[PDB]
Amino acid sequence: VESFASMLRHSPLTQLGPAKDKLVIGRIFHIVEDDLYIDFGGKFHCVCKRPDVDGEKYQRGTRVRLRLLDLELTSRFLGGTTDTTILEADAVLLGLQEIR
Amino acid sequence: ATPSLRGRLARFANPGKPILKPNKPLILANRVGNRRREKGEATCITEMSMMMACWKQNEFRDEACRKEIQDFFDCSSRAQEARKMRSIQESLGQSESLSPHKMTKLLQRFPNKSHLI
Amino acid sequence: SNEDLPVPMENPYKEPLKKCVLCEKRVDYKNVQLLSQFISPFTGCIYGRHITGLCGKKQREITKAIKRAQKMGFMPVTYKDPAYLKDPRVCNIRYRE
Amino acid sequence: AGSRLETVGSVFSRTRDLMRAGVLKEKPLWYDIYKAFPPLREPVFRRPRLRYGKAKADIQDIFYQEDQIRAKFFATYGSGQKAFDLFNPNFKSTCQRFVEKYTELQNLGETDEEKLFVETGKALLAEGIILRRVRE
Amino acid sequence: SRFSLYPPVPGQESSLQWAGMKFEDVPIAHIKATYNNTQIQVVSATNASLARASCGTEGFRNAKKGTGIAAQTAGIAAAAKATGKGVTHIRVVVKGMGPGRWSAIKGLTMGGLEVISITDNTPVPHXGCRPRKARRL
Amino acid sequence: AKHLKFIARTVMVQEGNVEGAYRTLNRILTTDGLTEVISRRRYYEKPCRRRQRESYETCRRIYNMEMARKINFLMRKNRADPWLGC
Amino acid sequence: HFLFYTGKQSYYSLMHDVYGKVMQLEKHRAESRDLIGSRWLIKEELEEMLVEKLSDEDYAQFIRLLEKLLTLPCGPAEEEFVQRFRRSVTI
RNA sequence: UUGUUAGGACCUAAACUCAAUAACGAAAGUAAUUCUAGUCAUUUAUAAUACACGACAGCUAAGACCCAAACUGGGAUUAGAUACCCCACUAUGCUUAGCCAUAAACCUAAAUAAUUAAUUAACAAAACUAUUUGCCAGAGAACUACUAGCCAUAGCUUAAAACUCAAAGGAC
Ligand code: FES
Ligand SMILES: [K+]
Ligand SMILES: [Mg+2]
Ligand SMILES: [Mg+2]
Ligand SMILES: [Mg+2]
Ligand SMILES: [Mg+2]
Ligand SMILES: [Mg+2]
Ligand SMILES: [Mg+2]
Ligand SMILES: [Mg+2]
Ligand SMILES: [Mg+2]
Ligand SMILES: [Mg+2]
Ligand SMILES: [Mg+2]
Ligand SMILES: [Mg+2]
Ligand SMILES: [Mg+2]
Repeated sequence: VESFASMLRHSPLTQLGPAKDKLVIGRIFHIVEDDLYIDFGGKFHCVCKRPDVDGEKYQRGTRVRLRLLDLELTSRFLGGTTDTTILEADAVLLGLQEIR
Repeated sequence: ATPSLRGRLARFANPGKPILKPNKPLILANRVGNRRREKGEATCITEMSMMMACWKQNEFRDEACRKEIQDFFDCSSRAQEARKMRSIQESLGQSESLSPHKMTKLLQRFPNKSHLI
Repeated sequence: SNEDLPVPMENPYKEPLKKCVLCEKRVDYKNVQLLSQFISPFTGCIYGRHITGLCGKKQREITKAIKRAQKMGFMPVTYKDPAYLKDPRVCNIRYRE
Repeated sequence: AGSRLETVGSVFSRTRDLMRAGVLKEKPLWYDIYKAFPPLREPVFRRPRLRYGKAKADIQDIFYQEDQIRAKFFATYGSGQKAFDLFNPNFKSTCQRFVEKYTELQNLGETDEEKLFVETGKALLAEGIILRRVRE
Repeated sequence: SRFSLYPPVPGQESSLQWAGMKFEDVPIAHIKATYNNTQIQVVSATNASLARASCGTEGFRNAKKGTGIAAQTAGIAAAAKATGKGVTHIRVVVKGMGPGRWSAIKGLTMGGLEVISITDNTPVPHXGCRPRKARRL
Repeated sequence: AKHLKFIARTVMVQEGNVEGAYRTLNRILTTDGLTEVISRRRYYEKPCRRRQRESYETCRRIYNMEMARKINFLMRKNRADPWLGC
Repeated sequence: HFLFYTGKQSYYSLMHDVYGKVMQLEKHRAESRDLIGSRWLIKEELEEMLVEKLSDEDYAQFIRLLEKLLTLPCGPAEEEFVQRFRRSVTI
């Protein structure tokens, strides 16, 4: 049985390295009006806006392309003892993935 | 970039004399202040002066200043609708930004904690 | 024990530190063209480090050079020389709306 | 009648005490289960405190040896134009193939990092992968 | 191919002329706007007096002498004397930060003078004379 | 006094928008801090009072600027409720 | 009832059903005015159906969830469901 | 008198912006420019009856004087107004020597070396160990009386008792 240490070393997330300005594939699982909730394989989903072009194409289950920025949006503020987190990830929707 | 707060307050770490002496603790509150009311500016002030200017020459006789009197009504008639239309729509929409009440409720969904959980 | 355990080391991906627009350059009082890029075109006032974007060290070098140049008959005090009104803009500021 | 003091002892110790006291006449149903299969740590209250002075945490930064190679690859070529798929458990990215080849050459005995980086680029070029040396 | 807020540079060649006059030649309107009285003087580019006015000379007195409408009247009066003397374009150097700082320039516009530029010469000492003590209220 | 006249604090009127020229002139003097300087030079501020004021303004700027960050940091999470009804 | 410890087992049991209906309509994918001259039941009427007491905030949330159901594509089962909470206005 | 002066003289006084900076100095204090002189190694803590300093105000002699300004005079306000507001003007703030040695001289937190768990009287700027010196022992009487020292003479440091009370005080 593979060890947890081995699993982590060869994990896709460990291979990604820093997540800033990386390209990843996500999946839309929830849509509220023109807001798309996209799972890109991380801890937290991201929330993007439906593009004007090919808006109807972005339906639930649609795999898309993204440019990650943060896996979790967090920041300590003046007088805080802990980082405030919004339980959300940061990414830029680039467009649909070609099925090919 | 927020100013530096290192070596400003009077503390047992700081070797030198303090720079900043805050009246109140420097901890972000979970509310925003109530924005103080803003008032507008006089509308049709120029057109009123023109009307009044003509009267002075013509002994306050409306016969001479018939055209100017109609311009004063025109500006007031436009502004009358403008104040009506803008209060009904723009103020209700609050589209551009949040109000103090709406902002504070969002600041309370992710509140600042100066104490350990 | 385990070959796959992580190895202590310094961060390989650590990002480089940002430098100021005058990092490792010589600020001279006689270079009035460069000094004029950090004053106001209308009043000639020195900009603060939240406008020039300089570090503490280079901000003080520019301040000490503008005053020396202004005091030694090289630079005007109440405005920016009209010659340098066309030079590159390196200060975050907009008088016009 | 109970022990609503959750900062002294634990639910098990306070339940043990209430039975010794004489107030609780019937064992709770969860009691014997805890006695036979207790948790690893006793659930006792501890007030969180800040660290002060030179006290520091004990968390190891996770850096494998491949990161030295991966850091150079991202700085020289950026992220592979092919998009990462983090849903496939066995996904092989353009960078991970670079690191697999760089390791293979290093096993042969090449000792110069410059030699291993330009040779690996040539091998992937033969494979047909499109590596763009984007300084931008 | 755009307008320049910055004034022409003295000692250079420019294409900007007003009424067949260069920038250095256009007469200057000196407005001293204080917190009590707003004075106005118009001079030729050789520093020769052409018009003079102020809220006081118009006839305002005490607290009325320091209102916006009082300076507006003074500017219109200064324009009339200057317009008679042969002045159509003025360079407005407005000293002072009082109530009739803008009103005096607005009166000059109402009086038939064409402002081509606005300078500010409010005294700003660089360290100078100790000001009078703060008033308690 | 020894400098050249009409270069400093001078604006040019564009197509007869004298009010715009005045409004730009004031924006310059306010942005450059001359307005506050002349305002505070009417009377004398005592050295202890000046230091108390600068400490106050710096602490306010620090608070206001940081408060803006939290507002902008949470601006994105203000969206339609995805989990309405639960 | 599995929601006994909520304190409003019947209000939350109803809000559980309507939220599950909404999810299937949203996952699975015409004019919505199938019924006209009707009103949503008042809080007093809802309280009687649930045989429990509600707050004004509890009523307001229930209506918003029911409206969202109407917005979405509705099979005849949903139309019968929302009908239960629509009272024919005796204009 | 006033406004303008790309006119002349003066070099009195004070140092905008930079400074959203936080450096230097034992403290007091110190930020216009230039140059000269210049801070530096005692293991560390610990000192008076000695030595050297010490904001502001004040004193002595001679100068300076733009502006500010106790006092004083005039105007107003008020029942009165020895005030708050307005005007004028002096001691004084400046320089050269000497004196005086006091501040909420307080960052109300002595200095030094640690420690951050075995740890909330309240509030403030988290708790706490060791070392050495100084200081405190209910409030008022009392920054007083007397004594001695001092360039100080309506002064500074040093500093009681009688007598009175059953509280005073701190935080909430
Ligand atoms: S950041 Fe290097 S000198 Fe400014
Ligand atoms: K203090
Ligand atoms: Mg306080
Ligand atoms: Mg004169
Ligand atoms: Mg002169
Ligand atoms: Mg030297
Ligand atoms: Mg009197
Ligand atoms: Mg004198
Ligand atoms: Mg003296
Ligand atoms: Mg003392
Ligand atoms: Mg002090
Ligand atoms: Mg005393
Ligand atoms: Mg005494
Ligand atoms: Mg004595």
